[PDB]
Amino acid sequence: ASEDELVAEFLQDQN
Amino acid sequence: GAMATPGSENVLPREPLIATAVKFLQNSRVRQSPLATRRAFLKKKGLTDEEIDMAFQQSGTAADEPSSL
Repeated sequence: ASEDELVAEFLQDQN
Repeated sequence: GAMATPGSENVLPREPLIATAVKFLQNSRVRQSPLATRRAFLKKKGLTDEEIDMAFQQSGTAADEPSSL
C-alpha cells in the first residue's frame, strides 16, 4: 500500500 | 545495533517506516494540520509515540546519532 491514501485522507479530513 | 537492528529474525523495518513518516511530516498539506492531528494520523498508521518523536526529530535537518537517516 502507498501512503497517498493516508496523506490525502489526512489533510482532506482535517481541512 | 546501528546498521543491524535485532528484530524478529532480520533487521527491523522501523527506520524505513520512520523515514516514510519524515516525508509525511515534511509534506506541505500535512504541515497545515494541527500537530495533534499529525501525531494521531501516524499513530493510526501503526507508529508508536517513540517512533513519531524520532520522525519529528529528523524532519528538520539534524542527526544526533552519527549514521544519518
